[PDB]
Amino acid sequence: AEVTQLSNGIVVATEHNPSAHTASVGVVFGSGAANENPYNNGVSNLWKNIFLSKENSAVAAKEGLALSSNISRDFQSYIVSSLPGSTDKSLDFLNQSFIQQKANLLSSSNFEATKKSVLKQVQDFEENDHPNRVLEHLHSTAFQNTPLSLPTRGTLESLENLVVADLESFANNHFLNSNAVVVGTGNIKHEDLVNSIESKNLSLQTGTKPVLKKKAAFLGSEVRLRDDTLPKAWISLAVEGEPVNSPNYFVAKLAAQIFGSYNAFEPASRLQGIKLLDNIQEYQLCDNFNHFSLSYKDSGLWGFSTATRNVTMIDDLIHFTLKQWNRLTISVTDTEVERAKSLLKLQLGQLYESGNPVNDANLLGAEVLIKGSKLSLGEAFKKIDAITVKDVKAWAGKRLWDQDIAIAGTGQIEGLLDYMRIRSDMSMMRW
Amino acid sequence: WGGFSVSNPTIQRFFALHYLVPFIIAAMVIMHLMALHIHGSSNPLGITGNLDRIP
Ligand code: HEM
Ligand SMILES: CCCCCCCCCCCCCCC(=O)OCCCOP(=O)(O)OC[C@@H](O)COP(=O)(O)OCCCOC(C)=O
Repeated sequence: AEVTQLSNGIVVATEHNPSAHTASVGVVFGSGAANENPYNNGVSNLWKNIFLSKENSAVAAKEGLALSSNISRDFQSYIVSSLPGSTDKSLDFLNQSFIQQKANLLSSSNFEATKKSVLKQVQDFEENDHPNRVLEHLHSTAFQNTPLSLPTRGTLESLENLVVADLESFANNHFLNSNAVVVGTGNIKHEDLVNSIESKNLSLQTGTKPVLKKKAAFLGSEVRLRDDTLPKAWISLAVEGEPVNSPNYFVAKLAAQIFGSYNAFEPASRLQGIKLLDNIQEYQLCDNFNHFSLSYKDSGLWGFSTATRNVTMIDDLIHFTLKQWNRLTISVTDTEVERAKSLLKLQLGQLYESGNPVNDANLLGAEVLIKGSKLSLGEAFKKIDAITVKDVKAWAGKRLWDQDIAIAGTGQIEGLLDYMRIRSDMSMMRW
Repeated sequence: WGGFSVSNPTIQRFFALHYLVPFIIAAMVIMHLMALHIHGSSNPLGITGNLDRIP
């Protein structure tokens, strides 16, 4: 596809697809959980559910409109969807919710029922969803005392002390035209969207959001949440990685694809060309693992997550996995690098060429907000095809060899050994 | 003594006894460590140590 950006006072981006049967229109702001403090942690999660509340959604469903929203660390989104010949109504609804009249939504009755609904989501998340809350605690110890540590949903202790005035203060400082991108995906022409905006003289708020004092800093650390009543052990482990607008962005993504993802109960996942699986399958040390490479405006993370029921062989799983990471600096084969090139292109093709216009609106707005434009998928494939074996060794010797780590765990983790027995496995030194 | 006083038979047998017994001590030390492995060591507080262990 082909993107098209403009600036008439308002930044308008679009990605037309004539094959789609729908159209999405929305606005993406360049502020998220990393632009908050510990006192108001969760105020962006309440704006999501106020936008999706029942009396607001009822007004939309009478004209054939569906609503969505998403809160992350670096951005926030508010999308409206419609049939292709009804995109003029999508913009009017968005006009009387952000540019005008966001006081009818913050009434007393609408704010108390919404608050009670959010306190029950975050409570069930902390007691039932173990893989995702251990990955949240990883961000909280790795980036402690910096903005990138705060959870995106909020906490139960900070949510209870939020009143209406906290919602209005956060909007005056962040929902600004200088911090906003208007997006359009699916079956919508680029020129029909901009002329519709020019015929209304819209302006959210002018600009100059706050300054954000501290930068993100990685600290080697651990946090353990032991619970012997649960039936598994959930563990995550990472080093410091690459931010966006880094030269090593795609080299870190390719090195995670070398070790990849595993499911013990799927037969075809046991046959992948991954050397680590010859050690794990002898005694069945885990149920699943997945390797990630996450990237933000200021820093990143590189590592893996696992879940297991073999609570007596945890130390052999962590040991064998970290000995394969060492091979990226010493001994990594040309065959392993060509496999990972092909599967990474398939992974990026499914993410960017899905059918949903709502997913494409979130990717487009976040990219334009953070580098001014969007890289094509044909240009990204050429960068991936130009990575050599020497490039992986240079990246790993800087980022992996003899470097500090962050750890988080929950469940039956008595068999997870101390920090320094694990820190020592990051360098071979039988060498 | 091997005779009627501390004499040459006494000194020659004391040296041969003296080389042996250090090797009997080495076997009592192995048995000593085996009895420590089944319950482990104690601690200066005198309570259980199974809640906080390091390698
Ligand atoms: C060649 C002589 C000996 C050797 C090599 C030896 C070796 C050891 C070692 C390595 C330990 C574990 C670490 C420690 O507790 O310091 C230990 C513990 C112990 N030894 Fe010895 N030992 C010897 C003689 C003795 C003697 C003569 C006694 C008592 C009459 C004794 C009684 C104990 C006890 C009660 C413990 C356990 C202490 C505790 O866990 O609190 N050992 N020994
Ligand atoms: C007729 C009955 C016996 C027949 C054969 C019995 C074989 C003995 C051990 C076989 C069983 C091993 C499996 C575990 C078990 O249940 O037994 C414990 C073995 C003895 O452990 P340990 O040697 O006291 O360790 C004690 C540790 O400190 C390791 O020992 P280390 O200090 O390295 O010792 C070397 C020092 C001197 O040794 C010499 C010269 O003999």
